[PDB]
Amino acid sequence: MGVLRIGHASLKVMDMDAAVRHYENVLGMKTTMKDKAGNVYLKCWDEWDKYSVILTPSDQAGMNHLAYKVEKEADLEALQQKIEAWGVKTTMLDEGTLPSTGRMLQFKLPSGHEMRLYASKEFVGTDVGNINPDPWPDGLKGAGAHWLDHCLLVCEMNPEAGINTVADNTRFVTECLDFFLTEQVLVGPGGSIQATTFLARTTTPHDIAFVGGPTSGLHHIAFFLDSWHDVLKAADVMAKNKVRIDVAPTRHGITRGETIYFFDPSGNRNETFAGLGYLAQRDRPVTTWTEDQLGSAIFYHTGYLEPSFTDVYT
Amino acid sequence: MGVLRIGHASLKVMDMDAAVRHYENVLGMKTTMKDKAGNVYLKCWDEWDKYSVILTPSDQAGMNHLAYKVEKEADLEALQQKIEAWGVKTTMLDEGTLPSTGRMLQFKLPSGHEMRLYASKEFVGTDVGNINPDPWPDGLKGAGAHWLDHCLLVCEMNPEAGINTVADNTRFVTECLDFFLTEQVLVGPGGSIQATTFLARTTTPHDIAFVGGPTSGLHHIAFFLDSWHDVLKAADVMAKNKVRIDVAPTRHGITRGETIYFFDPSGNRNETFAGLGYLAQRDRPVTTWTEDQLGSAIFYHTGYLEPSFTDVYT
Amino acid sequence: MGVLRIGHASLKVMDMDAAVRHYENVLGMKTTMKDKAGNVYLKCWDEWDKYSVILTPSDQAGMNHLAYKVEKEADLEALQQKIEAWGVKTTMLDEGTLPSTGRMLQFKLPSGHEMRLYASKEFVGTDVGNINPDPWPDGLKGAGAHWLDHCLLVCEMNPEAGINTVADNTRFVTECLDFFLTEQVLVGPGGSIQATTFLARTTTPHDIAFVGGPTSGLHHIAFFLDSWHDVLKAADVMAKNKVRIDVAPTRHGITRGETIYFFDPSGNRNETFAGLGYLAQRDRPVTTWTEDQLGSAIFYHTGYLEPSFTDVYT
Amino acid sequence: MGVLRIGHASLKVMDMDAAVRHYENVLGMKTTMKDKAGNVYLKCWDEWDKYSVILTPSDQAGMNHLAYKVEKEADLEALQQKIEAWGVKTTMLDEGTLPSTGRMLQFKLPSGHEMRLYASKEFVGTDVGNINPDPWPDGLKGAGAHWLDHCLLVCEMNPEAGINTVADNTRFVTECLDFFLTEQVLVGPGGSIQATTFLARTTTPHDIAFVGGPTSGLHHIAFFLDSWHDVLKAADVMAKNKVRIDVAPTRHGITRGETIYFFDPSGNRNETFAGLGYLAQRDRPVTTWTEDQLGSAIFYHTGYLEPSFTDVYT
Ligand SMILES: Oc1cccc(F)c1O
Ligand SMILES: Oc1cccc(F)c1O
Ligand SMILES: Oc1cccc(F)c1O
Ligand SMILES: Oc1cccc(F)c1O
Ligand SMILES: [Ca+2]
Ligand SMILES: [Ca+2]
Ligand SMILES: [Ca+2]
Ligand SMILES: [Ca+2]
Ligand SMILES: [Fe+3]
Ligand SMILES: [Fe+3]
Ligand SMILES: [Fe+3]
Ligand SMILES: [Fe+3]
Repeated sequence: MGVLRIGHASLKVMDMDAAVRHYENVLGMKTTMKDKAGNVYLKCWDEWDKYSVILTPSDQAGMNHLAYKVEKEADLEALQQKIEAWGVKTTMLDEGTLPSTGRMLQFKLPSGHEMRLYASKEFVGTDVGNINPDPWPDGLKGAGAHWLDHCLLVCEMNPEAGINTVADNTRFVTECLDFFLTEQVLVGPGGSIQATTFLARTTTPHDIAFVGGPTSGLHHIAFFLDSWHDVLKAADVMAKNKVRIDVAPTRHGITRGETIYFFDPSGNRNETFAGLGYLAQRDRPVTTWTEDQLGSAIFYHTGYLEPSFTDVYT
Repeated sequence: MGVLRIGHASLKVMDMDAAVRHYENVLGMKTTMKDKAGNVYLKCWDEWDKYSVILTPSDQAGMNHLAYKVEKEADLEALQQKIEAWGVKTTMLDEGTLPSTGRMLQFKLPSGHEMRLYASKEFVGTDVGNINPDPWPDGLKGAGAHWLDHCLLVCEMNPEAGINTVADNTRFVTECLDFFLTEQVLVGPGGSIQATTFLARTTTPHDIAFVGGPTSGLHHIAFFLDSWHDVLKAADVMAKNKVRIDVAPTRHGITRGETIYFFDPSGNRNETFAGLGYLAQRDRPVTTWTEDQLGSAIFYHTGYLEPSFTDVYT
Repeated sequence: MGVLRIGHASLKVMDMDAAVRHYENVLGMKTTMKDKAGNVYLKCWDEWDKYSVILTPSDQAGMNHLAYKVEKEADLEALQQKIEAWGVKTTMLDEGTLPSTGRMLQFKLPSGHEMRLYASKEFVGTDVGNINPDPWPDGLKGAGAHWLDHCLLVCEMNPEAGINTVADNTRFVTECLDFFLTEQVLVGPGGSIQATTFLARTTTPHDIAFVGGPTSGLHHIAFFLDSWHDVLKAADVMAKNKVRIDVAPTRHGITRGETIYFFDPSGNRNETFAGLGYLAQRDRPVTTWTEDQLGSAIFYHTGYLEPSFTDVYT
Repeated sequence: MGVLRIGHASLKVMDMDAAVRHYENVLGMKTTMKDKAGNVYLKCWDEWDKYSVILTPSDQAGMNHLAYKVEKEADLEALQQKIEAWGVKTTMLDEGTLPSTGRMLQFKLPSGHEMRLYASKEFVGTDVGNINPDPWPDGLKGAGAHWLDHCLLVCEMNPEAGINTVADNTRFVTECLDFFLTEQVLVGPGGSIQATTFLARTTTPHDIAFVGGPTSGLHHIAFFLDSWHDVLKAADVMAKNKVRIDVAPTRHGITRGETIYFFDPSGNRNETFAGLGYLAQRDRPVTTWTEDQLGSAIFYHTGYLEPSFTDVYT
């Protein structure tokens, strides 16, 4: 029972044509529908559900909500009960609130982000099929992202005022949603303050992550690539499409995953993440990164925490 | 609750010095202990428990038993109860039956293989540590296998006599151990016979697998590599060590994982498996491979099922 | 002055539609013209001359001739003079003998193969251009071969009758065409017999190569890929196109280049060759491979000389 | 006849212990001798001559001279004659001027750099040998650089005063040393000014290169790696050794080679260069990069010419 994986992310964009162009041509996603309000829904080739990205017209960037898929419909009642015993109030949006989407349990994380849980979303299949499938499909576009992998949320954090919603979110998704902590960044005196946490339901290093900030927001959504080579191809694609790069190809110290940071035309940050890294396990020790090695935890090859990683988000 | 991953495999070898030489120099494992009976225990660099491979002196090759680790000690009683309601009789070997190993629930699969479940094994840590760790350790040897990944068991199968322990094992580990089926090979009239199944507890394509055969036995144990490049390095290592190759570097149609098959000095087959392949999920459709494409399911690049894959095992 | 590189290879095929389909879809070549006799001319994306492959209608497989490009027109007279002082008779086919091709110096190697040298061939450019070019072009097809890299010729060899045209060809292209020997396979008593030689004009390990055989013929023509990863992609392409594989992805001991052997629909062997391997240099020692390690020289990962490598050619 | 490749580079360092530590541990070179004046000589594993790097004690960074190897001793007289007809005065340092080094023709490039040509240097062999060699050697250290690949020299350039030693060096090495131009960066009105040129004697994209600057100096020396994957490993090595990175892993638009820029402990810039890129050929069109795309020519993935690439050198 419980949460399976990240289901979709709903983003604000200011130019729909340019944004759809970006997620199709750069990341290789496909548009699957547009609702009557102008929202556009896209999926990756190696996902089987209708969509993992919602683009909504807006006058600003940022995130509307984040959705995770659960195994069965009955999980929603059980998780709703645990969430409310913890002190978080929930609502249940019914079927068709979002097109091709079943009912959704809705609530706010302690950091203030809206999170939804759904059990049912329209099946459409991967672009390779499930009867004698090819390992990859022809006509793949751009970086050819496999699937939406995880989301890093900036969480309001003010330790000298007793506010650390990174810690509160971490406690919340572990106790209520039964995520387990895989890696953490410890700052403050003797590493007494959790400033960044990575948590999983799958056996990958992270399906959700939180990083401290002056306010709450969206750091990035991430898409999976197979290998370091695909990261090279993806970087070649971003050059051909005049994409604005945040961080050039390098490796994360945390998770060991090779990565590129870049921006969509509205300013939301995207990541192409390469490799499993390691098999996340509930009996595995939590990987701890300390403040003196804070740079290598994010950008391992340089040990230099970019000013853009910690200052720029939507 | 429940099974986490494959825990260890206990193999028969006829030359201990040569076998230990093989798993250390070719796969990069490290010997962690030798018990009073001459059994040798080895682990991979990216595992944190004491051992994943047991080598036992013998006059033949083959497998003694297969062990999977569960999340907590109380899972053993719960799983024991389910297993026995299904019709399989169990025993509980207590702590220290194997050195550095907690109590073990022991039973036979329908195919006749001995399977054990344990919750407790001595922690020793990975060779990179868990405080500001490097992505890989210096002094890595041979192919530098990350961890024991899965095991493919040959299962007695005689359809015209009503015997298919591949199907019986598949039903057993799903109903009792709550594995889920990720991929299957269908043969016989219209694909009405399961001849090969791949099943998971992690979100990787397989942690156990069964393939039909005239008798039951061990097809191979497999070790994880990161990338296709590491497969090249591993093949270079096998050449330097005069390893007997079964199948040269290629890709599996099933799981999409890139692979090499080769033999230890006693004849047991090993595999170096590269890549995640895809994120296995309980809501993902089961990938079905048919008999006409049976060759591409195992050796995707040639479409040629090696006579050694289906005739040679221990 | 002198020879620059391999220029084109003219092959016999029995099904033109199927053969053109193969070189376009599998190797990623493009048809550039068809002459009035039905011959088809193809080039690779990273070549700038009109064509590197000629397909000619026939009732059998094999090679018509092999062509190398020289730096300037005046080289043809100088090389003609050296060739004839050596004892080989030459002719000069004038402009337009082949479409879009300048005059050609024609002669037979000691092994009997027809070889041509040309200075002039119509320029058409690479598919990426030469003003701010991309590293690779969009719409790349199949394996996306960069260029025709080299050709291995089977050369009549009967040592107990005093016939070794591998040695005679090797002496010929070194003394007359100023190739230099990079690697050799030595067989017979104490390695006293040259059975395979690799020779270069570029600073790559080989632009031409000779291997002994009961008769003279074509072993394969080869196309360059960048990386080991591209070899994986190429093998994936061959599976999608139901290509007949000779040797699955592995590494050559000679040259260190990673490779795949496979067949066109008429039976001619092709190779996708990955990597520089090393910088070939006139002051570099000749790499010598001995008969006991003859298997590793060709298929390094297995040490097993395929019966098809030494029995099957056209 | 003529120049074969870059032979060695002699660098100034301020801390010999730290510098030798860097070239051994980070790049994987080996110290082969130290002369009576404290100069240290190192080679790469895939070079066969005694050394390719000289470290000389100094109170500053920078380059002493640059040396290229020629095919035969008689080339030195012929090249000396051409060089002096051009207007450059030469001297001939005799055998043993440098240890294990034959006589050297010495002269200044128009940009003022000292250049030497030698025909003879002590042979010691590669670390894999030349009889049935492995593709790579065991005990490889750090990034495992194959060989010193090329050198980029900053050349005094003041167009509004009629000074462009990039153009003068380019004309010099082409007319006198018979290099050929492979790629150029064109700036100024309509691209009328050569600001960067890449020139070859091998069939690789460059063995020497010049870039304009306010003064003349050393931009970097470069070492060859096989693949994009080795660039990842090299970046992992630099992190483990706390190396100061200039540019994180990315691809060059020019040459198509994947690259990392970083510094030795004295401030000299090094590069780990991956891949052939393309086969450089005397009949290949010169790749032209324009000023509007000047950023992509150096750092292709971002299109952002680092301020450090054009401001920092020794
Ligand atoms: O995906 C990530 C893995 C490790 C560290 C990060 F900041 C990431 O975004
Ligand atoms: O690990 C494997 C994945 C797919 C097919 C197989 F036969 C395997 O051993
Ligand atoms: O391209 C080749 C390199 C080494 C050995 C061979 F047989 C080849 O075809
Ligand atoms: O090695 C190089 C290739 C292309 C451009 C550069 F700046 C280089 O250093
Ligand atoms: Ca994940
Ligand atoms: Ca697994
Ligand atoms: Ca070549
Ligand atoms: Ca070069
Ligand atoms: Fe991320
Ligand atoms: Fe396997
Ligand atoms: Fe070849
Ligand atoms: Fe460079």
